[PDB]
Amino acid sequence: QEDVVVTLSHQGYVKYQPLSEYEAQRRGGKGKSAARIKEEDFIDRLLVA
DNA sequence: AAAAAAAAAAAAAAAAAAAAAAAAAAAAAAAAAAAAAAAAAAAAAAAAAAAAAAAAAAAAAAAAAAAAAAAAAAAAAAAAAAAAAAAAAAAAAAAAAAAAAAAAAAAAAAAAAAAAAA
Repeated sequence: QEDVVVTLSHQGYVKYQPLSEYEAQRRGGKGKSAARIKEEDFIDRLLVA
């Protein structure tokens, strides 16, 4: 269907795409949700919603 | 001269393949539109350049949203067990150039035969 989905591409080999509803609201001041996106000595570049 | 293996007799067991004819689909190989890409012309918006200017960082200082401290409480993520996906390492292989052995054409010359001359 059309459902809001996240996508991100990193340096090297990443085109991972999780669903948007897994992450919940937070108050600005805490952050650090620690998403689970394994990366071996590369750098993230892009996120899209 | 001893050993061993093929082949053939006849009732039994058990298999395999080539084509025709029409109509539909599925691979697989081509011309041919159609658009990127590239070479070589003229052409034209941007940087340069200069003078002239006035809009936002400094500075004084209050005060009001703040980030550390304290506390309680919820429970995301990390590391350890197992269980699947997916890719290099190494080894193997079927056609394929190289070599060697047998079939068909070749004439030189003669044995045997057929035929005829005087």
